[PDB]
Amino acid sequence: HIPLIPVYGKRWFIDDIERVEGHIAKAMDPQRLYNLQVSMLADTAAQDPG
Amino acid sequence: PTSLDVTSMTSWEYNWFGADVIYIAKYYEVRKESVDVISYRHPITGEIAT
Amino acid sequence: SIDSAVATYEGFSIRVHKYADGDANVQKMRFDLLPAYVCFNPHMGGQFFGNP
Amino acid sequence: SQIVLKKFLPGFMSDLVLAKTVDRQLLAGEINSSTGDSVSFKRPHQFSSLRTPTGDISGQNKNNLISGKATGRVGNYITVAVEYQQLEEAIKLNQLEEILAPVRQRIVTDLETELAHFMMNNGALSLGSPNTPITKWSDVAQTASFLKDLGVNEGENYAVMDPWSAQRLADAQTGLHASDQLVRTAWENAQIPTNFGGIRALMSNGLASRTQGAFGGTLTVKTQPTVTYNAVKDSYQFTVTLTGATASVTGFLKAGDQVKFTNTYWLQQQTKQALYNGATPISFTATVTADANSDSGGDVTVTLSGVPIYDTTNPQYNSVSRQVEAGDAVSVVGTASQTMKPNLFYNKFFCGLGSIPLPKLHSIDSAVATYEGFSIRVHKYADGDANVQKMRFDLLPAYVCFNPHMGGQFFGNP
Repeated sequence: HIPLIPVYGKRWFIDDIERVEGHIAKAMDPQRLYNLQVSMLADTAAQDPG
Repeated sequence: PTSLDVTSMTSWEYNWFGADVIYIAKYYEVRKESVDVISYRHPITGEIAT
Repeated sequence: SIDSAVATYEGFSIRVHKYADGDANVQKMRFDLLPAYVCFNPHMGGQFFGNP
Repeated sequence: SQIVLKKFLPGFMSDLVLAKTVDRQLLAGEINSSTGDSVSFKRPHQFSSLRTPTGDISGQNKNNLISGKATGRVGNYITVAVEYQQLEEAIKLNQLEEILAPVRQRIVTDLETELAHFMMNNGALSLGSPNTPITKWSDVAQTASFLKDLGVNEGENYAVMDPWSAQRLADAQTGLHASDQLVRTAWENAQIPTNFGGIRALMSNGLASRTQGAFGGTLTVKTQPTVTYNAVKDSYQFTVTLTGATASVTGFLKAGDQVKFTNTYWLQQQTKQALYNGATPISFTATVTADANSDSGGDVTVTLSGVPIYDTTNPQYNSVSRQVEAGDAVSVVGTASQTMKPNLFYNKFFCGLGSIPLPKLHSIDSAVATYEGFSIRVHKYADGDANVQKMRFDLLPAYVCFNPHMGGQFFGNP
């Protein structure tokens, strides 16, 4: 046999293509939205002190 | 030339990018056939055997 | 909502669209491709011929 | 007058016996994408014998081998199309099932009408005066007698009559003298049995009607035509010119009229002997194919289906006692310009019928509907910016005539 042993997190065969998924791909949008919200709050707050 | 995909369904495929595969199929049928059986009747170690 | 497929040749992908005109009762297909060209630097190529 | 029920009222419909009785087996799935738009079948062979008293005759004047053909083709499309402003159309009729009922019926009725027209245009044999209706038992038994006299065996012979005539025959049956079952059945349901006089009698209300076409004068053939088997071995049609007609009339001879040749008789195809109808010989007749006009001098060139083969170098193919030549006297059946609905009689192997399956139109929603052995393709689309949806129904027929000498028309004989 071929001595290569593959390991997958989650694997499916949808349309002639092997599609894999781990544990981070589902939560990138909320995280990169949270970062933007935090930055855009921080600079606005620092703009006007008193 | 083997490029004769079987009724490439083209059933509302929505996707970006593509594969170059050729589709072929298997066909299973059931038929009623007349076959003649031989009944061996050797007395040794049991007699009736169809 | 137009039936289509993708074909490959020498690592190039070509999109084929199959559709039909109903009243005229005619079926037509079209294969499409879109190329793009760039010239990075003119000083790295040219034409060469046998010198006398 | 505002509240409307959801149940449609019953409507009218025709009857269908012609498609069921005609042969749909030999030409079935034969016109494919590889064969073309027309396909042909072979013809049987006939031989002639020599009569000599000697035996060392290894060299003589032998027969010949000629092969015939029978070609069948396709017809025009059968289409019904409906358009509607889908707002108003879907206000009070949802999902469009009620339109499905009267489209398939229309398509099939048109197919049957076209088949009847084709049969009565291509048939050759004729019987009785078109004026007299069918009244008695002999008027139905005559077709079977003639068909058996010619010599046709392979198949089943059928005769189709209008509803009113069948009623007359049932009334005649009610007057029988000893058959209690027949008398009771005729008295109760006015239903004649299956085999009537040796041929299968059939009742049909939807039957094509035709007009004779005005003609007048002493018609006679002007030029001797060519009716050799070499000429007529592929189509069984021949063109002849007639003179003595009226000066100038349009539509002198319509499609379907029977022209009768007085002095040329039918022959029993195998024994090659003339036919005797009890007291008089049976004359040859042919059917006009297309409309024929008359020019100045009354010279009418007409193409007829059914040919009087009298080849002189191949005697084995003869079908008429004598060769038609110039100066012979002819007639046309019926009156001047009356219109009538003829009654049909035919063998099974007279005409064929087939259908051409239609591929799905690309990127257009479609479906297939089955109805009395016919497949109809249904297409839906939304062409146009008037918020109008469009639908169409499609079916494609194919026709063939095998032998013109095994069918035709028949009326009553007074």
